[PDB]
Amino acid sequence: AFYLLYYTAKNXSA
Amino acid sequence: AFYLLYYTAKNXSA
Repeated sequence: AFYLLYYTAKNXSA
Repeated sequence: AFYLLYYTAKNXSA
């Protein structure tokens, strides 16, 4: 699985 | 700071 976490303002396990 | 982090096998701020 692809795990993605991000923080841009805004905070995103397939 | 902003950031993105990811994990798949691969493992990636301002």
